[PDB]
Amino acid sequence: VSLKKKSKRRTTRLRSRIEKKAAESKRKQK
Amino acid sequence: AVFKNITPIPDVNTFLDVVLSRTQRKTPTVIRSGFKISRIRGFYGRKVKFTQDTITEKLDSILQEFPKLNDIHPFHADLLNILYDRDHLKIALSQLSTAKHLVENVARDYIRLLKYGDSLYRCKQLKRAALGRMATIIKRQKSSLEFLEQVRQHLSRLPAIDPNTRTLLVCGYPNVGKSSFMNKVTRAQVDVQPYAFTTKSLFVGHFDYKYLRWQVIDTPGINTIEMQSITAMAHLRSAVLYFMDLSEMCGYSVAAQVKLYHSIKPLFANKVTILVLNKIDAELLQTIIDDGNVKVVQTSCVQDIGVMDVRTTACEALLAARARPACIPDSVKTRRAYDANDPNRRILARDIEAANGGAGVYNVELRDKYILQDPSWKYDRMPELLDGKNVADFVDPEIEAKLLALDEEEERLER
Amino acid sequence: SHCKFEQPRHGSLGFLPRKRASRQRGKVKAFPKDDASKPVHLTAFLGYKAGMTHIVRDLDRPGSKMHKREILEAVTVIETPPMVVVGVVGYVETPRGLRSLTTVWAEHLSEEVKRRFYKNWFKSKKKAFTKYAKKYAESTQSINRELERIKKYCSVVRVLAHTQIRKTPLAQKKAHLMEIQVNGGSVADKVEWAREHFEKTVDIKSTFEQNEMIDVIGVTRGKGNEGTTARWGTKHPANVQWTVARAGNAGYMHRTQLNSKIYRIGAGDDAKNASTDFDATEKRITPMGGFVRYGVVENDFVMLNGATPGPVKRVLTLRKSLLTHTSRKALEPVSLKWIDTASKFGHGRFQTPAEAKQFLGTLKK
Amino acid sequence: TSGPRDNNRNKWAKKHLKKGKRAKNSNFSKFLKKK
Amino acid sequence: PQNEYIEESIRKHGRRFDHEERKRKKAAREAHDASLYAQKTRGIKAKLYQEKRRKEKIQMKKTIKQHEERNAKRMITKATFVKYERFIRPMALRQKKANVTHKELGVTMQLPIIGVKKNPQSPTYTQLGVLTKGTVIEVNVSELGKYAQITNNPELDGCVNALLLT
Amino acid sequence: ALRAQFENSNEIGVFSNLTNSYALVALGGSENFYSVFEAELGDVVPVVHTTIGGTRIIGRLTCGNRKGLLVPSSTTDNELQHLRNSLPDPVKIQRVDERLSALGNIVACNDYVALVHPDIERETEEIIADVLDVEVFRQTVAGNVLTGSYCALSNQGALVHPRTSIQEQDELSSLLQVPLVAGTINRGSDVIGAGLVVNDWCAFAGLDTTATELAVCESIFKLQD
Amino acid sequence: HFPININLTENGTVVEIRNFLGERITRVIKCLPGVTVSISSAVKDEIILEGNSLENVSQSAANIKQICNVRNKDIRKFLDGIYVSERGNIE
Amino acid sequence: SRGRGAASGTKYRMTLGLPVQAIMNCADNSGAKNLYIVSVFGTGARLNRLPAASCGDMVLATVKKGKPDLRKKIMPAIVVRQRKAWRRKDGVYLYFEDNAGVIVNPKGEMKGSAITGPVAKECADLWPRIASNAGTVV
RNA sequence: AUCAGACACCAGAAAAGGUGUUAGUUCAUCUAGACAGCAGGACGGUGGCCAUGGAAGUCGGAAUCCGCUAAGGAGUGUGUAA
RNA sequence: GGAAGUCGGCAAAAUGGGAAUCGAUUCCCACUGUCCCUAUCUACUAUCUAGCGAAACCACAGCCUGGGGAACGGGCCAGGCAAAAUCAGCGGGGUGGCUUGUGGCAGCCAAGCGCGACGUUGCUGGCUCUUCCUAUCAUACCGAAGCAGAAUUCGGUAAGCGUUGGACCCACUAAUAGGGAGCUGGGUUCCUACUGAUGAAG
RNA sequence: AAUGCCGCGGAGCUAUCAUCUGCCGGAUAACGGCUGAACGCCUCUAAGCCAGAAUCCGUGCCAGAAAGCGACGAUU
RNA sequence: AUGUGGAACGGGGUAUUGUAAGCAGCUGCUGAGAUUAAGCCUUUGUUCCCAAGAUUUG
Repeated sequence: VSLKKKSKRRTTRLRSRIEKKAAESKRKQK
Repeated sequence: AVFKNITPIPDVNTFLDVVLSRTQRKTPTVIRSGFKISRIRGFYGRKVKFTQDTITEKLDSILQEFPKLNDIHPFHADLLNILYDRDHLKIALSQLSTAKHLVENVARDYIRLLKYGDSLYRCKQLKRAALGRMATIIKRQKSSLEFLEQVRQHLSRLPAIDPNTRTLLVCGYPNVGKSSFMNKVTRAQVDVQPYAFTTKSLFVGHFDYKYLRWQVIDTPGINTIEMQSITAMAHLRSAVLYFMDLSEMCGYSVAAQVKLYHSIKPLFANKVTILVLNKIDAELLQTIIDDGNVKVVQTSCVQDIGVMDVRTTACEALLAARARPACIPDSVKTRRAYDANDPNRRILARDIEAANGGAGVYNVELRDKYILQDPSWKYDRMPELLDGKNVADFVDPEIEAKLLALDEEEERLER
Repeated sequence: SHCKFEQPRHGSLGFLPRKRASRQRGKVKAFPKDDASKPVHLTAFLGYKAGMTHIVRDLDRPGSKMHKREILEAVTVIETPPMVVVGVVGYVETPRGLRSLTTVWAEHLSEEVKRRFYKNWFKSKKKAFTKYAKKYAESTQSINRELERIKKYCSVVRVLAHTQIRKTPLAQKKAHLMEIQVNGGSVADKVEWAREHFEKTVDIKSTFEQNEMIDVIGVTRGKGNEGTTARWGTKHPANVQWTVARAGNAGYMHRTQLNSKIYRIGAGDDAKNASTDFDATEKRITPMGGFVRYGVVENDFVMLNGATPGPVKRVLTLRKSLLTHTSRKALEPVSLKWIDTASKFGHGRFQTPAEAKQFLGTLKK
Repeated sequence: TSGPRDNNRNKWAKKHLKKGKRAKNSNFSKFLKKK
Repeated sequence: PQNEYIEESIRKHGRRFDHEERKRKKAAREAHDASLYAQKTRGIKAKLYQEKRRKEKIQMKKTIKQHEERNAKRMITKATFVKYERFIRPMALRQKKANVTHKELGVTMQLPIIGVKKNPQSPTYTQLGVLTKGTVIEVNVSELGKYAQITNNPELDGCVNALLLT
Repeated sequence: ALRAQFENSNEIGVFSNLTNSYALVALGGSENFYSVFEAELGDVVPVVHTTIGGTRIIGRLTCGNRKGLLVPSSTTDNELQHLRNSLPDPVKIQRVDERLSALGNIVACNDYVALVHPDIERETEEIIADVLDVEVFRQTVAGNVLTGSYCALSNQGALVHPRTSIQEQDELSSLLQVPLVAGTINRGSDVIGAGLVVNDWCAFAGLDTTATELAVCESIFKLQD
Repeated sequence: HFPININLTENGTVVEIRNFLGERITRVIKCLPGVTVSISSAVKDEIILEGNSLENVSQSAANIKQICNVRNKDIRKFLDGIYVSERGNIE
Repeated sequence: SRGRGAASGTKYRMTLGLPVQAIMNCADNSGAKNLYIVSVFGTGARLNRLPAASCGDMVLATVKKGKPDLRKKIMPAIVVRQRKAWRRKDGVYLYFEDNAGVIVNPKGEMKGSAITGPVAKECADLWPRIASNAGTVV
């Protein structure tokens, strides 16, 4: 059983949005 | 003036934490950017308003619970003067009220700007700008809140005085037997110690005599304690109970006590003082005796002799200044009063009860005490109805005779 | 969005489904816990709701607002003729539950209990239990073997008893047969008690004793299909859930009234059963003109407080309370003062015709 | 006020069952049991 | 009860029998209690606990440091200051006093805004008197007329905090 | 003069009635009230744990003296039989068919003279004189009709309202042939009868009665000896 | 003010306690195995729990102290209770 | 504390026949004539249920017609008579022919001195002061 | 891990907290006896001076010196009206 | 009991009426199932039966949870599940892992890497409805506080159970806590679900 | 006489407009402790243990798998 | 499916209403008359009817 309050599995928009904005973070720190 | 009913004042940090925690817990928490701008504005407006309401609610509670020094009996007002510096207390209370108005002004200002919030963020910071200003306002009265809490704690300790009632103020030299007289007269447990000025503050104790209750107020011996003692007798319809050490066993000279009493006579005027000769068992006094109002009653403090007589004399002085043959049964003339400890005392139904299960379980037998030719039938059931008639309508001690008379009559009719 | 004005739920979720009971006879879904410290005793009885009346009793309730006053209470009268024990069932405890290992029947079975096995007694050739009677007469050693099996392996002993419905003034001829668990004693003791009680009648005088607290269980009156108004007390896109009140069956559900007090266990052969120490006035529990829609009570009867589920002439099961509960209401004695037996078929005004005749004039008839 | 699920209420209810308040039920059962 | 009645009770009857040993045990196990609190609690209470433990930790590090060396609708959406007025400037968003902080003096004075010269974001807002970030506003300096630049955003912060041009 | 509370109520006259030959206490509450009465009158007069019409206001429902007792119409037969069995033979009991059921409120009666509600029925007055064997007089107390509730009677003393005038004080004393004092009971409550029950040799008042009031009742009732 | 009443049954394996701050209740404990409770006459109102298992004796002590607990009263003034005074061995 | 204030005994459940907005007769000699019911003490949280009172219940009352100084106080009132029939616990059904009540303080002693008309014994038992100052108790 | 992890630059919360564990880096004393533990000493000028009802190191204002040493701080806290 | 209902005497009963202000409004009296609070009675329909006998609509159909980048859907993914044939009801179904409790300017430090953290100092919409969440108003149990007692404040576990009646106001109440997922007023000029009822069958 | 109008009106239905009924076993959370290390002291915790909330799980109560089952009776 | 069998009426009890028509002389017959199970109780009362037709079942 999950035994959690928040699901450990992520949606495809959410997982795609990390690589969208993680790269921009490296752009900003550059 | 029971000053115990004042709610306890939190320090500035707990006050802010309680207010902010209440705002978080009692108001809605979740909002999304996609919501209508009216709902966003209303959302943050509620938090600012709710936080304003919690702060004033607490601050008003302080401002109302504290006693208004001007509206109270000048005995207590001057007592609060010597202890708390009315000006400092008044400044502290005014600072909170000025804070309260400031908390209201900031909230009204930020609610007004929130009506024009265009994005979820610009409302978010007005709320953050709001609550921070509300908090920074409160943080500035750290001294005032701390001061009021200390005042609160000592206020709850003060005795509940009532100058309206009959009183008898007891003042004199420190540890000069006044504490012993107060302890012997009133039920108050006044501590007696070799240390001088053991009674730091006043001690009020009630005493019942002459079908009335008198509130004897013992004052500090004679500083702040001396000032409080003076103000205690300053405004009080009572009589002085000065106790002078006759044998000087209290450590104070008799002449010094007489001189102090003469100096304090200006405030002790319009009262019937007492020239108590304390420590009797253990010249200058002529001038004091020349006043006449002082009652020269010997007080054998070591032997505890004369305390009751002195108290009775003081109470009397204060009061002055302010055919049907009842056939009682013979058993009544020799009835032993029901006192529990004695063995000869009979039992009561209360004791039968605690033995037989106590309140709610014991069934009292109502029938158990019937005057009756037998104790056995004492639980019988008397027939009430029979064949449409009550048995009661027919209960007659000679009813057998009416039945026999009748027999003869029916025997006549059949014949 | 939240509900603005809230109220408690209009129904009870613990009593649904509101479907018709699959039985007419009250089922015992729980028998009182057994104990070997106490030897044998029964735990249930089967009666018929004749009718209900009201009584006056002196209330000896310590601490009450009406301590030692005369109180009026409604009472239900259930006729309880003695029931004949005709069988014993052994139950073995298994990791899957209580399982009926075997059953032993008495040799002579009355037509009362034989009618239970048929939907039409007249067309049948009455062949039931005939070969069982033959083998009982031939060899009793076989029957001794099943009883040995019951007392050796089984952990719960129950007796099959049927009510003598013939004695009651009921138009039904089938007897109601049920199992009463023999609580108390060892399994051998229960088996013996069943053996010496075969074919003999056990009466309510031996089951209950006029003061204890019992659970009365039965099927309620049928009100037919009803809308949400009287079935349930009713004043986002989704699908309708089970919690939403709906229209359907109202009535004829299996119910259990707890904590019923017997005010009196009267004997049918006695003619003083409706008379008390404060009343005299020889009378019977049957009201003047007979019970409405039931008849005349001529056998042993039980008078319970309050009301019991189901209409008149329906079968009720009376079981001993599962759990001891020593509320002083459950522990106090009862001393009846007066019982009402006026005509319930209308506004009755007289208790018995005898005492009505003195008040009324000489009727021409 | 505490409900019936209260562990305290269960405890002194058990205390009542532990004493003579249930002994009136034992001899009550024994009477019919013997007769 | 009069004045310090509880220590009169303490003096006359003593304190509770187990108080000293119970408080010793509680103080001893407080070390484990703090760590248990830090590892169990979640949410705001954890977060305030985290921030207050950081504050106290930095504080105790500083005093042990101090111990050391001593031993050694056409409407305007921005706040404005007071045909051509085609848009609506709410009197609510309008402001009249600003907190101008002197650079050299380092003193913040709340003074009225005499006027606004130009808004760097939009010169059109200068006519309407809209105060934005970096806007130039002139205020009276008699109590200290001088110009200043807005150091914050009046729309968001609400209070017009500006830095004097001196 | 003693202080007692029925349950936690200051009105003991309502829940009890006391005479010179018997005592009546309410039933079904706490017998601590019965316990207190027995502690002072158990060895002198019988104490009856009685109710009147299934009710506990027996003090204000029944009026009596050392000779006889009266009960209202609402008195049940069982309770009347209970009272007769409890009380001794030389005491007589009477039902009253009075419209004014509150006998304890309409009749204030001592062993020799009784003063009654002005609008009492003639038949009630005649049977009162027959049973109580006292002279009956129709008059109001301080302009107030409830004589039994607003006035307490004993053989040697009595109390009335503090609202009565001095001339009313003198007239009432002259018509009663007993010393009478204007006073109050239970700390300012002008229901003297409801707050006080007195026989010829002892007095009971509520626990909230002041010390001054107790001294007044003791002074008028001469109970120090 | 209220003396505490102590009763010992089944040679000290069950302790009944009465009148703790004027209680009408009967607080009953059953001692853990290996523990016997006695009342010593050397000092008044002295309870002694003797046994072999330290855990059983000391857990019995904790049970007594916690069951005789003051509720809703100010403990800075209300000092009534039962407390462990000395811990040691029989010899 | 007003709710069961100085009751000196519990009341049995009685049929409610005087809800709020009721207009009902004053029974004391204090001078008031008519009373208007504003609220009843001891009513919980029942949705849409109109607050109601029975004999011996204490209500909030306004003197519609009466002496002016008797007015301008929402004064506690004790309902002493009720027209709706109710079951006395002994079994008999009772109903007085008019709805009557008395003006009383929150503590439980009225401003009046004598009650005109019959008094329910339930009222007289929860309120010993009314019983003390009642003329006929039925 | 009494709401573990399988996540995917662990990038939003993110700054950090933990008497949880395993590894390291830099400084410390240690058979001239290490840390801890129990036994004891922890002083005398001196109750240093203003400050006070009462303050003796410990309500409170600058230090805070000395005879002895192996060490006893005008004193780390509790506590005492003192 | 007598408009307490509703935005409101809509509709009935009093037979509709008495006085005021500008037909309308208000007031007092009067009446009444609008309401507390629904219950009962009658006729018709609905139900079944004999006869007759349509139409709209129709890719195919028919359970829910999480995901399927979106539009989440019924078809796809992973699960819960899943047993013929039916009857009568009622109508449900035709866009940040956001966000929350702590404001803006300047200076002083300074763990450390010109910044520099915490600190520190300077100033001005309402009527009824099923369920869920806890972020708890009350009830249960605890800790702390000048908490003597009573009453009370704050905080913890806790959503089991309650959280009203009237025109922000005034009462009751232990309390009148906050939110998520059939209807009307003033304001701008088939099938499936749910609920009951049968029902072939080892 | 389309229930002409009125009074009473059994039976049935019904009314917090009437009456009755609504119960006990474990496991825990906050929290209070026992023994006891880690760390030669200490420690409610690490291994274990005790007490402990209207909480959770059962008992009780309702339904009875129409594809879960047992015993008994007869068997053309 | 021949039985303490059932049904239709009848009597009695119990209830509802209120004292009938008629005979008469408001009064008496006359607390009478009418109704009473259609979801009231009872029946040595009379009469009547049933030991039958079909269907499915190893």
